[PDB]
Order: sequence, then C-alpha cells, then structure tokens
Amino acid sequence: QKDVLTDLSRVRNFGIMAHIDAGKTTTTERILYYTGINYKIGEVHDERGITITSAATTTFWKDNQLNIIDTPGTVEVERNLRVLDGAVAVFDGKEGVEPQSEQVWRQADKYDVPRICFVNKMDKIGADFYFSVRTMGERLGANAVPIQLPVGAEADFEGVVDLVEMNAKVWRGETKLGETYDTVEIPADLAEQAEEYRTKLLEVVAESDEHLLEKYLGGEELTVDEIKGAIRKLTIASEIYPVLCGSAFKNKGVQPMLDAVVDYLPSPLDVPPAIGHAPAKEDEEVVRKATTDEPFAALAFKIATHPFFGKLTYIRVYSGTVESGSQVINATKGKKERLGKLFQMHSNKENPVDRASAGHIYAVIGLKDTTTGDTLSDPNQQIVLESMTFPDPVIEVAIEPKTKSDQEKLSLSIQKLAEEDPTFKVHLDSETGQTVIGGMGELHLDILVDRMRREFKVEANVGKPQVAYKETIKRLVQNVEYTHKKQTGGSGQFAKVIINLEPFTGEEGATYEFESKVTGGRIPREYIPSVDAGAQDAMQYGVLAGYPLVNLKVTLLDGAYHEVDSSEMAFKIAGSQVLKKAAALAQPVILEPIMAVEVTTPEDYMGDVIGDLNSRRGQIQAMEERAGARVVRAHVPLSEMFGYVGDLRSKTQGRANYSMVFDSYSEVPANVSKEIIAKATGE
Amino acid sequence: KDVLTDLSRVRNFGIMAHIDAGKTTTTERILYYTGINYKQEQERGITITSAATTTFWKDNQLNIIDTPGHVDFTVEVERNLRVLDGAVAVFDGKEGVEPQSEQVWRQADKYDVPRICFVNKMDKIGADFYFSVRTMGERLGANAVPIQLPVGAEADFEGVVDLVEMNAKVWRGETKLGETYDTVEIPADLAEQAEEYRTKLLEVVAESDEHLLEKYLGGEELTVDEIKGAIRKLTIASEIYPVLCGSAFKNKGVQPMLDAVVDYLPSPLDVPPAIGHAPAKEDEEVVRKATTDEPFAALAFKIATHPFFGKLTYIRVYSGTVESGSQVINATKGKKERLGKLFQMHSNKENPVDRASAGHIYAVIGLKDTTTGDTLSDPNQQIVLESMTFPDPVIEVAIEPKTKLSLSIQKLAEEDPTFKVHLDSETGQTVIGGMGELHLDILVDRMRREFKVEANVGKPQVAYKETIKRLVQNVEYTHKKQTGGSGQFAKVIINLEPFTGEEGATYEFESKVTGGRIPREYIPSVDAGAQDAMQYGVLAGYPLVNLKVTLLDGAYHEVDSSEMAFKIAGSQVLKKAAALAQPVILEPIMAVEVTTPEDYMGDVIGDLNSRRGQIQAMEERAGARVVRAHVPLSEMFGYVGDLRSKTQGRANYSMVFDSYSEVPANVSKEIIAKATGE
Ligand SMILES: Nc1nc2c(ncn2[C@@H]2O[C@H](COP(=O)(O)OP(=O)(O)O)[C@@H](O)[C@H]2O)c(=O)[nH]1
Ligand SMILES: Nc1nc2c(ncn2[C@@H]2O[C@H](COP(=O)(O)OP(=O)(O)O)[C@@H](O)[C@H]2O)c(=O)[nH]1
Repeated sequence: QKDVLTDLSRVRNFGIMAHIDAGKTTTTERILYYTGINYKIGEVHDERGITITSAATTTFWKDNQLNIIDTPGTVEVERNLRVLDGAVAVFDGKEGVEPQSEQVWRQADKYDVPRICFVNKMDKIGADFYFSVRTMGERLGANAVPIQLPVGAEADFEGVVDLVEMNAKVWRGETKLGETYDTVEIPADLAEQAEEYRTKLLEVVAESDEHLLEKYLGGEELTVDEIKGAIRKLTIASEIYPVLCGSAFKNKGVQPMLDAVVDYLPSPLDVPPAIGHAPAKEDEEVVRKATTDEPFAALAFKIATHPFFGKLTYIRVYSGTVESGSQVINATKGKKERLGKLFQMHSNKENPVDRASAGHIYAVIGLKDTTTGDTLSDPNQQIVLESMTFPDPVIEVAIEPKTKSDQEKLSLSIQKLAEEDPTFKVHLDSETGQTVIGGMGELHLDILVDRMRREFKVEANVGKPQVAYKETIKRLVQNVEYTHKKQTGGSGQFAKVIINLEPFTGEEGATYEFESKVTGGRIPREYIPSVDAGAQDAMQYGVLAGYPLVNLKVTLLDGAYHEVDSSEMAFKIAGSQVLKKAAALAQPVILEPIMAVEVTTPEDYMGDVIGDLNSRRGQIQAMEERAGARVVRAHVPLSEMFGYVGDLRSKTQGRANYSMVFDSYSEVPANVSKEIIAKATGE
Repeated sequence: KDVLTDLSRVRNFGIMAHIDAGKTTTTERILYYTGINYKQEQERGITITSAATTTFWKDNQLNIIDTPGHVDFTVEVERNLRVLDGAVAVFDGKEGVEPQSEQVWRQADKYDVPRICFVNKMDKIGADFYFSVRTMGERLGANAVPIQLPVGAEADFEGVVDLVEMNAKVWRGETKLGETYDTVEIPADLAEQAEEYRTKLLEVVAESDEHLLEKYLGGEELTVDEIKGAIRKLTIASEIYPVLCGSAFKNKGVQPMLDAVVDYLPSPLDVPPAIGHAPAKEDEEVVRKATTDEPFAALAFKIATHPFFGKLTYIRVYSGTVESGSQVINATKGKKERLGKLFQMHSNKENPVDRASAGHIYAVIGLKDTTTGDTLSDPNQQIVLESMTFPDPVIEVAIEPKTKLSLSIQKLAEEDPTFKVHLDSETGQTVIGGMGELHLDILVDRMRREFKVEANVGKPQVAYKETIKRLVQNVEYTHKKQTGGSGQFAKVIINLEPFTGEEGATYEFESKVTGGRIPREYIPSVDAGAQDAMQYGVLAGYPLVNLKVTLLDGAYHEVDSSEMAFKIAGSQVLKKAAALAQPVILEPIMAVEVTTPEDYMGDVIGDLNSRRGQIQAMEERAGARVVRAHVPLSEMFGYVGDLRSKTQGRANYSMVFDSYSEVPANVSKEIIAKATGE
C-alpha cells in the first residue's frame, strides 16, 4: 500500500463531466497515457494503448495521486458529485455549452463543486475558444476566466498561450502520442490579445486578496506563486472557473490540463467535511472530517462485474481507516459486512491495498448487502451519508404500456431504478394495467419516465402529472350516528354507531387517532377495532373530491348491537358510513402540497425572481445575501411550480439556480379548491 | 429460455455452507458460467437476487434456491430442505467442517437430502483438501468419497484431478470468468496419490453392485458410465457424499462442479414421492408423485415484494400441472385462490410461463391468503403437505413504543398466522404472541431493521391457560342494577363441568331451559357472556379452556331484562362457577428434539431433566445422537445460549408444541403471586 498516498494534499478525486461526443472518452484515454509515460522516469526500480474499463482509475501526475472517476454523462450524477472533489468540464469548441452540460453544471453549482474548463476539438473546423467561453456566461451564468489562449484556429491549432507565466506551449506539426511541447515566446499575432486577457486574470487575482491588491495597484508585478495560489483559492471556492483549450485527438494541450488539475483542483482537504446523520435520529447531524484519525465512513457509488474478480463494489472513503478482512456496518441497511480484497484500479493493473483510508477510492470484493448509495461505517460510531427518510410522494404520473413486451420491459426498469432511487414509489392496477409512479416533483417524475423510454426502451402512454392532494375537516361535529340494517339472505346484519369527529393536529406528526368511550358493553369490545378499521378504510377516499382524508380524530361514543345479527363485518360498515356522514357535516377542506423553494440569484435578477414567485402564490420568507449572491426563500405550492426550471432560466438569463424540498400540506384557497374539485369530479 | 418437461433433466438444489465459506461467490460463478458458457474487459450490473433462480447447464434445467437466513429457526430450514431435492455443501479448505455447516448437515440428514461437497478457497494459504475430508468423517460421520483431487497447493492451485475419467482439468494462470480448462494427463507428482483414491472410489462403486464386484475382482476395468451411475445411486440414497474442490474467486473448478450437480444430484423423479395428509385428517395419508398426470400440489416457501408486481409467492410444485387464471384451493386455510401471472426467475430476466408443472419452482402473483408453508392443491383431491401445527401462541412479549413518536409500526402485514396481536391496554400494550422465543426475536428484528422502530422490548412471558377439574351444580347469578333511566334484570342458573371434547373443542353450551323462564331471545346472550369471561381467568388471569356450560334455569323481567343483562349474567355466572369448580393453571409442554455431537450428549440429558424434562428416546443418526424429550416451555428459557456453549456451537434443537399439562403445586403459587401482584 506504499503506492497509496497518505498526504491527502497531494491527492485529487476528480472526474470528467461533458456532453456526449464532446471528448470525455478520448480525453480520459490521453490523460491515462500521458500520465503513464511520464511516471517514475529514471526512477523506475527495474503499440501500447489505454482503454478505460474501471469506474475509478488511479494514476499519478507530478507527485500527486489522481483518482479519476467515470461520470456517466439522474440520481447517479448527484451521487458522483459527492464522490468527486472537483471536476474537469470538457466542451466541444464547435458548440460551446450544450443543453446536457447545463443540467450537470447546475447540480455541481448546488453542491459547490470546483470546476476547470477544457475547450476540446480546437483542431476542427468551426471551433472557437472565444465563442465557447461566451456561451458559458450566456447559458450557465458562470465566471469563466480563461487562463490560456489558443495558438491557431481549425487546422492551424498548434498550442496554447499560458496566461499565468506569459509564454506559449506549442505542439507544431503532426504531434505524436505523448510528445511534449515547445515553450516559446507569445507570438506577435497574439501579443495584445494575450495582454488583454492577462489584465482580466490579474484583476480577478488581485481583488481576492487585500495584500495583492495593494501590491498590484502600486505598479508591482505579482509573482507566479501569488497568481497561481489566488486562482486555486477562487476555484476551490467555486468563485471562478479556469478555462483551458486543446485537442485531445490531436494530442495537443493534455499536459497543461493535467497541471491545472494539480494546480487548481481541490484535494480531499480542501472540500468541506462529510455531513451525514446518525442511523436513527435523522435530525441529529454527524460530521466526519478527512483525516485517518476519525471514525471510518465511506459511500458506495458503483457496482460492477470484473472480468477476473466477479462482483466489484466501488466505494469513496471520506474519513478514518479500515483493514482488509475487517467487519463494518452497512448503516443504510443495519447489516454487518466484512471487507474482502481491497483494490485501487490502475490504467493497466490492479494495485491491491491492505486498508481503505480517507480521501481515496477503492474497489471492494466481499460485500453481500451493499447497494449504490449505502454507507459503510465504523460499527461503534455509525453515520449514514444519504438521507434514509423521504416523505410520501406529492405528484403522481400514470403509465400504461402499449404491448405485452412493453410490460416486461417496464418491470425490468422499475427494478433497476429501485436500486438507484429509493425516493420513487410504484403501484400497478392489473385491471387496465395502469402503473402509477409517485415522485418528489414534476422534474423527478419526468426523469424516471425518460430513463424508462431511452435507457430501457419502453413504449407506453404517459399521463399528465397529478398533484397528490388531501382532505381534512375544519370543524367539530358531534353525536353523528349511523345504523346498518341489511337483511341479507337468511339471517341479517345489524350495527348502530355514534361517533364524534374533530380535527386532530398530531403532536408528533400523527395523521389519525381513534378513541373509544363506549360504556357498559353497548358495543361489544370485540367490535370496537372494526369501527376503527371501517373509519380508516373510508378515510382512504374523500368526501369532497375523492382525495385521502388526513388529520382526523374519531371518538366512538355509543352504539347498539343485536347478539345474533351484529358481526365484525357489520360494525366495519357502520364505521365506514358514519365517517362519510360526519366528515361531510364537519366543513371538509382540500389540502395542497407546499414546497420550500430556495433560489440563489444575482441581485439584478432578484426582483424578477420574487415577481415570478409571487405569481405562483408563493410566500416570501427571506432575502439573504450569501457568497456575493442573493438567496430568496419562499413557500410555494407544488401545484404552481410546474415548469420552474425553464421559466427561471428565461427570466434570469441562466444566472440563477433553485432547490425545491417538501415542507407541509396547507389548506387550498377557496377559489383554487373549486377548480380542484371540478376537475376531480370529471375524472 | 424454455421450461423443461423432461424432469430427469431438472435439478432443484441449493447451497449450504458456513458463513464466509463462499456461498455468495459460488452462486455468483454458477449464474455466470451457466449463462455466458451455456444456454471481457467489461463492467455492469443486473442487480437481481431471487429466492429461486432458474438456469441451464448442458441441456439440464438447474433451479437454485437461496438457503434460509436464520439457521437456528427450524421451521425455515425444514421448509427449504423440502423445496430442495439435493444440496451442494461448500466448505473452506482452511477450516474444514465448521459449526454452522455441521448443523445444516444434520438437518439434511434428518430429511434425507442428497449432498455433494465442494471444498472452496483451495488457493488460500492453509487450505488442505485432505484435512477437510477428514473433518467430514470425524465431525459429520459422513462417507465422504473424493471424486476429485487438488492439483497444486495454495497459490500453485491450478485445477483438479478427475478420478472417474482419470485426467487433470487445469486452469493455468489468471483465469477469467467463464474461461475454459485444458484437459491434460495427471502429473507424475500426483500419479501415485490419484491411484490410491481411484482404488478407494472403485471399491465403493464395486461393493454397491454385485455385477461390478464380479468385474472389478475379475480384473476387468469398470466403465466411466458404470462408475457415474453407481455414484449417482449412492449419492441419492445419502450413502456416499461426493467431494470436489475448487476456487470460486479464482474461477477454477466451477464447471466440474456444475457437471457433478447434473451427474450425481437427484432429479425430481429420483427423490421419494411427496407425503402429506388430507385437510383435518392427520392420520389419513395422501401421496403425490412427480408427474403431470397426478393431482396438483405445491408448497409456498417464500413471500417477497416485487417493485412492479407487488406480492410474489414462490412455490415448489410437486405434482401435476395448473394453468394461469385457474383456481386452486389453499388446503392449509381452506380458502380458494386464483393463480395470476406465473414466472420463472432467471439470472437477468423474468421468464413468463403459462403453467406451473411438477418438479419446478415458480413465482406467483394473485394470491391473497397464502402464507409460507401453505399447500396449494386441486379442489377435488385435497392434500396438506405440512403437518398440523398448533395455532395459539405459547410465548408472549410486550412491546412499548419510544422509551407516540414511534407508533409508525402498523405491521398489518400478514406476517404469519403464527403471530397474534392482542391489547392489554397499558399504553396500548401491543402484546405479540408467537410459537417460541426465537420466533418472536426474528419478528422484532423485522420491526427494527425493515421498519426501524425505537421500542422497549419486554421479557418473554409464557402463555399459560386455566381449566376446571370438577363439576359444580346450581350456580346462580342474578343481575339487578336499578339505573335511573331504566333498570336491568337477568337471572341464570348454570352447571359447569370440564369438557375436553371428542372434537377437541374448548367450549360447549347447552340449554336445558324448560318453560319460557328465560326467553329464547336471550339464550345466545348467556353463551356469549360465558365466552367473554373465559378470555380472562379466574385464578391468575389466563384464558380458560375445556369448559362446558349448561343453562338449567333462570328468570326474566318483561321490561327490565335485555340481551346485555343476560350477557352480564352469563359472564358473572361463569366467573362464579369456575371459581367453585377447582380451577387450575395449565402450562404448554413442548416436544424438544436435540441433535448433539457425539461428545456432548451427556450434558444434554442432565440439563433436560433439571428443566423438568421427561426423556422419551435417544436415536443415533449418522454420527450424532438425537435426544427427544417433553419439556415445559417455562423451563426452556435461554436454551439456545446454554446448548451452544455446552456443545461448542455444533448442536441443533427443535421445539414444537405437544400438549398442556397442569402446573406443579409450588409453581402454581409463583404464577398466581405474580398476577395478583398485577
Ligand atoms: N477532430 C477531433 N475529434 C475529436 C476530438 N475529441 C474527440 N473527437 C472525436 O469525437 C468522437 C466522439 O468523441 P468521444 O471521446 O467518444 O466523446 P464522448 O462520447 O463524450 O466520450 C470520436 O470519434 C473522436 O474521434 C478532438 O479534439 N478533435
Ligand atoms: N481467495 C479466495 N477467496 C474466496 C473464495 N471464495 C470466496 N472467497 C472470499 O471469501 C469471502 C467470503 O465469501 P462469501 O461468498 O461472501 O461467503 P458467504 O458468506 O458464505 O456467502 C469473500 O470476500 C470472497 O471474496 C476463493 O475460492 N478463494
């Protein structure tokens, strides 16, 4: 394990995020080659092509250990950004930022993931570094700071102008795989435009630190280390995104890029510590820092089949150390696990290690009940990294497969997505064959339907998403009585029940309470729970619009029975009908899912954000300023949040991001309740 | 992937092994080799772990069963061994026979399950094939006959010597998943040791059949088919256990073992026919053969939740064939069921099938009142595959939430009919009834791992009962409460006697009223009142059983007498008559069966007698001793831990209800004192 670094400052866990056909595969291939041929030159103690096969590949660049993670490019990407400490964003110079990159960039923005940009395909016709860097501002609202400029356009691409050390690194002519660059003076053709972007970089660098601002403004020139260190601080704080260029296919620009990963991307020490919750006690927060002294905690993010080893579990260790053959707890499942062989996968070999320490990524063998997203931890000090509890779905969509083969494909999609997403719920009515999926939002459901149709090729009719409304009562209704007297064939059925129905808060979140005040055996004790079950069964339905009834307290006050005719079945009918009777007379109301929306926007677009939120019946809660940006917190009904992603992006020209969580159910306004009821009665 | 109708080409088997022995890695390799090799610089997932997985090896259908989780829960292990036709025993070459693998071996011995042995981890340092085969004889009393010999030791492990075909199958270098072997001649280093074990195998084969004994002794050499056929006969009869070796992690030896399952493990035709009983007629025996022509019979052995399909019931069909959308009867419950979609689960898909035929294992959909252990059968020829089990719980535990925040537990889940939930009303006081102390502990883990409740668990309490021993006559009670609005009146005179009943019934009500002295309108109310009072005790608050109430006389007021007043009268008169009929407390007596290693048997009988046990039999099965005894459940508390320490973890115990017996005098006073202490 001497090959695994314990100095986490010299470790970098990063991945490549890019649009498809942008060059992620070819860039990773070139990274792995250049890093191999430059490793232990004259220090090895003592044709070839690199393909990427492992989900995580470990390599070394200039005395730093680089753990590269294959980002799919969904819930899987959200997990990978937690496994990532930083990312390299690869763009196609012909197109700049593309619709796919927008989504991942905003998720990395949510989790404050430092990024550096590599504009690829600079050899191709139509590729432009300057146009592409514009699209980063226009569509991502990103402070993209070019740290280099291209030397040449289309076929004449030869290298890059280094804007930190003012020199040019050129690969002239047909460049061999792994061939180094020639360091030359900046060409005269580029001298002024280089000086313009040098000023832009120096101004950003000088404004970060007061000591350099006094130094820069005084006419003194900033040192390379001061410039380099300032860019790193800003990049790690997600303040700026350094931009590079090259041609991975033409073998131009890879080596400066690798330097940028070392120079400006964060180590396990630079990112904030891992925050999780105790196994139980979700509210209790547990924090695990990136040091071997802390208790062991690790997240499993990929399950794979190795051509030699069989089933392989990839894990990201955030804190502490564990050894091979030692027991750990799968905190997500509460089951014990024993770590088998431990590996760090290299480009062309499998490096076995004897223990799994903090800040590193490993492939584990002997795991039996660990799934992607599960947390492995010290048995004595247990942490769960992902939240285990989720509220019931608030939006539902209906899917009906077209053919009997689409039904079988839908059953293999609901199985693989269950493994990846525990947040979504599925139920199937075998009559009509209507699979209804519950989700956490319209976009969450929109993702699942797409993955069913593109990654699993289902052909089905998708319904329009329906908000999961509920019903409750606002008033106390007293001495509501119902009598069931059905004379079925032969012997009849009898049950009389008198209940008292009131709203019920639930101190700890309870939705229902049943109380029996029956005195003197007027209702036999054996029949009391049948009234409860009958009331609860009738609660499944609704008195107003057919939506479930919640926050009710049923008080069984009295009743009557015939010794022969009364049965558990009869007292369940009585409970059912009496609940429908009392709820109708107790001011029934409809409840709406309310969302806790938080929007981070620049000041200039903040007014346009609050105006949009007000139009969605939102209630503004806060107007904070965090990290030079303004954060608006508001409660918005989920019913009004349809299409927020596109509307926010249009109104704020792409510079604002948002997070939606469930908050509570609230009574629907009067004018909106009648619209809900009218639609439901017609459905 | 079609469904085979030639049941000779079918293998219903499972893997039994100690923990960390390689069950998961061997199952992984089986599923890969059977898929890619027969009917890579890669990485992928199918994320499927089915209770029963159907796969194919060389034109034979292999149905693999997941071995039960709770090894000490004897109801789960016996069910799976009934679903199994044969088993593959996986051992660690470094450790040989281990305590948990010993327990299942003796259980498989009880149920006559043919077994083959696979010595795994032969590439690990300290692994010895011959040491493991010695432990098979010393600790399992098993005629373990090696049909293979290891080629290499520890890191130099390369393959196996086949002792039937007398060749060597070697996997040289780093073996990829599914990589084939090279069949080579036995190395000279192993030629002598191979011939020694070849003679041992030939002698076992030759003594089986007289014809082969003539050929072997005559100097003629036995054919491969003759050796294979003899080993198969001996393996199916549990006379010999073939021994193999390999490395599941290093991908060496998997294909020979799959061959051994086909060659020497039993088919559905080779196992004895299914033996059951007619509903509610334990003495009447019904036999179902492994043929589609016989009436349909199937056992449900696993209930699971499918993400898309909902409830999934895994069934092992022993006899006949039934189609989708056809009705069957759940003989265990007496209710009818309609088979919905039928599935055979594969390593990477769900294969829909049109019928559930004999000798195969399926996943069923549309079942509502079928539980693990229930028997599905043709309505006309009703069979129950599992023996009758006591319904009422014998052990009770109290669970109280928190230390309302943890009322999340609804647990209306069918669970089993074995669990009964009743309320003593102390903070709700969910009291759960079970078949034993381990039974409840299994359920509590479900409530705490699958539902993560925070609760105080009580100490297990024996579910005692009460009864009467003498006849009491002319017991009268008069209910006269003059309430303001309306008064109430009811007089009843009853006769109370003990009543076992030819039908096994707990209660009998007879009315000998002569005139309309008690109106016919209120007779059923008196019966209900007596039954209500029987739920509670007269001595220590435990339910009363085996009572007969005879209503002899009474009185009524035309206005004041109601059904309620006579229910109070019937109730109070039973509490009064039972007190005067010599009430006694009854305790559940259990049929305990302990399978113990050779050495520790003596401590078992002494312990059982110290727990007020009555020894009934000792038998010798294989190399172990089986002690059967009748022991009161009250004295069996903590037996698992005491036996496991006493037998170094190598022994098995079974507890099933047997009968109720009167509690001894000094123990009756202890029970009563606690209850009166409330
Ligand atoms: N001319 C040119 N072609 C490139 C470059 N990078 C990638 N390509 C080509 O683009 C195609 C897709 O690139 P690929 O690595 O598969 O992108 P990915 O799908 O995002 O992983 C491949 O055929 C490459 O040959 C580049 O820098 N210049
Ligand atoms: N070296 C070696 N290790 C093995 C072999 N078979 C299993 N293992 C390892 O033993 C550990 C436990 O095996 P496992 O399949 O989980 O056994 P189980 O607990 O009974 O299911 C795992 O980490 C396996 O990788 C083998 O043939 N050789």
